[PDB]
Amino acid sequence: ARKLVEQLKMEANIDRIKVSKAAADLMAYCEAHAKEDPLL
Amino acid sequence: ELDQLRQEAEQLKNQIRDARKACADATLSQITNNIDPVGRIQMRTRRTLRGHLAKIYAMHWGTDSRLLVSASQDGKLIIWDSYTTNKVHAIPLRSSWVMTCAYAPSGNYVACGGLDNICSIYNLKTREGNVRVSRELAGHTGYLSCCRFLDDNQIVTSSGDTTCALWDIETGQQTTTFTGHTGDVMSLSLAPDTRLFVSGACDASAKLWDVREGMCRQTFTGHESDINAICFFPNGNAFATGSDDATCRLFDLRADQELMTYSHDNIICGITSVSFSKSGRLLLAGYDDFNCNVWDALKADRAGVLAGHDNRVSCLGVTDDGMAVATGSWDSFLKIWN
Amino acid sequence: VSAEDKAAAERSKMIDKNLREDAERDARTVKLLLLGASGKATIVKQTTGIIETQFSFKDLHFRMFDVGSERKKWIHCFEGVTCIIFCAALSARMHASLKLFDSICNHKYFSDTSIVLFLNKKDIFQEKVTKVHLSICFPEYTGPNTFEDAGNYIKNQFLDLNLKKEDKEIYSHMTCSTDTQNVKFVFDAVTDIIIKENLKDCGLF
Amino acid sequence: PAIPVIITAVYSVVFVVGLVGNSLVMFVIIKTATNIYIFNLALADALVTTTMPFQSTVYLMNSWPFGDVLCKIVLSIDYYNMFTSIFTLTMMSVDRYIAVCHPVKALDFRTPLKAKIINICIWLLSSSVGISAIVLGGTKVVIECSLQWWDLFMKICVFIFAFVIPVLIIIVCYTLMILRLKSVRLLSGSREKDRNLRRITRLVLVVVAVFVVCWTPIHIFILVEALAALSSYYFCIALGYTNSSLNPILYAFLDENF
Amino acid sequence: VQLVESGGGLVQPGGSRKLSCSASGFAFSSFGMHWVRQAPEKGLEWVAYISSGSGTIYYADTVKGRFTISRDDPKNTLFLQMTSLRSEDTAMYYCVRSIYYYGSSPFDFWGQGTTLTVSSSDIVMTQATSSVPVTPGESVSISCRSSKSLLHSNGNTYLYWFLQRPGQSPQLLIYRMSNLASGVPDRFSGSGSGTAFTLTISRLEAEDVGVYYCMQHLEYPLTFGAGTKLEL
Ligand SMILES: COC(=O)N1CCN(C(=O)Cc2ccc(Cl)c(Cl)c2)[C@H](CN2CCCC2)C1
Repeated sequence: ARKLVEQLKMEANIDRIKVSKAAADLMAYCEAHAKEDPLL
Repeated sequence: ELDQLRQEAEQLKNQIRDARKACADATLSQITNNIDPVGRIQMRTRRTLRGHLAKIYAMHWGTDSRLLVSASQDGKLIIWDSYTTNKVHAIPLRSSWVMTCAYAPSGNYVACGGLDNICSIYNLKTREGNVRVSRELAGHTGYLSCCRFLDDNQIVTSSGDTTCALWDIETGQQTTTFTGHTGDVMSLSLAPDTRLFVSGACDASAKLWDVREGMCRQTFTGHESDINAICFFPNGNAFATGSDDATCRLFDLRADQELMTYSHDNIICGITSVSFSKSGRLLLAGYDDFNCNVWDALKADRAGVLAGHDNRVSCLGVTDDGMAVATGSWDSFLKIWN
Repeated sequence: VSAEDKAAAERSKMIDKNLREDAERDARTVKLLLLGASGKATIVKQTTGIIETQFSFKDLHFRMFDVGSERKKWIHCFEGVTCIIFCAALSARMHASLKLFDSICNHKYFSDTSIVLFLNKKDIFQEKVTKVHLSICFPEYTGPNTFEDAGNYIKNQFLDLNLKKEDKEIYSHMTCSTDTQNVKFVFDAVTDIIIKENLKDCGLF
Repeated sequence: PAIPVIITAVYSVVFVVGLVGNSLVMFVIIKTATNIYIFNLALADALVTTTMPFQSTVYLMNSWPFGDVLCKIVLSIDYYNMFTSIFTLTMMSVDRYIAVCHPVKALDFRTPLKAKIINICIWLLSSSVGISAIVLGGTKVVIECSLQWWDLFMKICVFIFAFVIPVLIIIVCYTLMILRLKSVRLLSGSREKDRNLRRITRLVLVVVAVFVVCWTPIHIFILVEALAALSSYYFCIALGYTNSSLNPILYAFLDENF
Repeated sequence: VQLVESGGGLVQPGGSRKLSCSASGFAFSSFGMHWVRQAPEKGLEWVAYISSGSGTIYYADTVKGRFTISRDDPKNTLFLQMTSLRSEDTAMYYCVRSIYYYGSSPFDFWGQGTTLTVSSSDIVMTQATSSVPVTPGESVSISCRSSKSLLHSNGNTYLYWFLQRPGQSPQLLIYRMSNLASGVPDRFSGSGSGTAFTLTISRLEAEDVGVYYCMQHLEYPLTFGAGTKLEL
């Protein structure tokens, strides 16, 4: 269980940005390359 | 102090959940209800490929987006010219139970594997006019489920022994073993910079790994069944999962939690293959209901249905330039859609 | 069309011819899948992965595949095989065999896939039946300690365990030691499936 | 006494039914040997059933009010398509017998290429009869359109190679097929399986019975004319047309693959 | 990979002879096979072609009706039967392999060739330059001209470059332009369009002296051009 708790501790101490920032990044990537998408 | 260790693990999981909930302040539907819908995109079968005489289980596109490799149950690995329907190569395999196939980015090698627990690397460019077995990577304990190339000498594989592996092809040795999953790892996807990769398993979880470090950075758990497909967003900072619970889920790596779920009440069937489009706006998911569906990634609305396969669609891939989507099903047929 | 493209099309036609002749050569083969808990090695000719055993009988080629949880991950590979040879020890374990037959004979892909069920270790079961009563694992027998009656009872909860017994058929055969008996039994079974497939293809059935 | 009205109304009904059935069949065909044989039988039945006017008008007005090109081409078509349909039924029976009683080698024998070769050979052995008809096609003097001991030998030959050998093959192949399917597993000791076996037996006896009772009186009438007037002959021709009308139904609508 | 030719010698006019070529080192059955010819003091000339599996047979106009091309795949041998020889057939015969698909390298290996001595429309490939001096370490440009545009509708431009060293069989440098053959140093480049074509050597060495030949593969009978000879 030592490996499990070490992995959980390493996962907990992680820099997490706001979810709205990630969603806005996805919108920016989609809109910046929408003209170069020949399926939509 | 086994109970103390269990309590510490539970407290760490609770802290992770609390941090993830604190990161959530606006659902993506709220920020996405303003954008215009993509409409009713209809794709037609521009090409059909005949010659396989058993169930097709895998395909992989090329970097040139014209050469295709497909694996079937008759022990056959066929390299096709997508434009002219010509078969470039018909490689006979030692084992007929192939479940995955890959095409090297340089175009000189093709990989295959399956129930034989061996990743076979085939050289396509020889002084002789034949395709020869270049390597037989062995060391996995369970069935080989997915293999993806990084370069001509490195390849990452996933298996049913709950591990992912990195191989130096020339030495043919286990460079790095990736450990931490509980269930069978079913699919792999590689980042555009080829430094990180994500694996989905049968323990209803996905894991992000550093190729150069051999450690698991993040674990994502949203589903409730076996995850069968995985694919990065074209950004490389997000990915999408599909499972047997008739549900797709888009996760973001920096937000460290699920951002969107794609599901419908009418859709009750497993998911076999998920891939994105070039811009990341469009998600394509193959199902067990004999056809494929096309979701909008920024708003979970089923934009389209690709139908025409007489059996379960087993694999699907999108070209690098994004001008073709090729699907392979159990009716021994490949179809290129545009 | 260019000369090189014409020659490429001719090469593709040659590959088509080789694929067709390979299919014609391989169409005389029967897909058999061997499963069990327990005598899988006693039926082959009476981390590696699969084990392919190829044997010929009366102008039929047969290929048995040994694949010895979460068995549903690779079970779609055998969704079109001709037959499943299941092995079970009368002198076994029994609960595990019943659970495996639960998972196999009621599976989604094997609703119309025939089962040839072997009840092996008959001498061991004959020695064990007189010593240990049937109540060690199934305390509902309340019957004679005869070897034939014990075998007939243990055949149930295996053959009566299936559902939808109108489409598929389960064949039962105590594993003999006369060499060419079990292979002849499997030959007769696959002949039955081949007759059914021919009837369906002709469309009169 | 009101005979000629109904006995040509039945010809009109037979022509309509045959045309409708032959148009309905082969539409979904536009991969298996049975489909090829069904298509060939459909073509034979269509070109048999298309020959309504050249006998309905003959029985209407006792003459041959058509040119002498007709009195050769129509008769060649008649003999050709009659032999084609009969031999196609025979080959379907042999195909079923091979598929059941010889299951291991039916995998190799029942190739679509082999079925096409057999169909082409049937076409050639019917074209021989067509050539024999087109050579001897000639009118006589009312205007009776026929062929001019050679007639007796021709009738004996067409009876031998058109009724008795095909019906014997039908009987033998189907009785061996049924006797094999009675002893086979998956159709013994149940309810739905026995129902399917009885359905197979009923369909087989139906097709053999309709063949015999609907191709026998015309052959018997021709052989008794060889070594209240003509109504029985025209009725025998009526049953001869009903056979070609009814075969596409029994071989397409009662087949599960169509 | 070896293609060893046998046969040849002195034949009187009107005679017959059979040339054989043994292939050792590659899958002979999967390669289309060509017979090419060189007059003793002149350039190259196509003679015949046999497909993989002998499905397609093609001949030149001069050898038509007199020459037969065949192959024995289990014997790994190629055959040319020559009847009614004239005095214009005194030449050295090379046997060439060529596998055909988009991205393959046709005409990539050539045989040694055998000498035949006898006693007593078509796309014209033009190389006006001949016998041009070179200096080691410099850059050499070789021009090539055609009569029909070699750019097909699929984007493929069918110009092939070959190098006949003194006393050596021709090599292959470029098969389609800007596609460099295997075993060739990265100083050879090819560029052109339609009628005009250029080969560039950035820094030639002592092993890059010889005669450079053009070939069109757009349509048969696969005409070459009179080469450009490099001289130190
Ligand atoms: C032993 O049976 C024979 O020999 N048959 C030879 C063909 N048949 C004819 O009646 C030919 C004929 C004669 C006169 C005229 Cl005007 C015409 Cl149009 C046609 C007999 C009956 N048909 C009915 C349609 C298909 C079979 C059978």
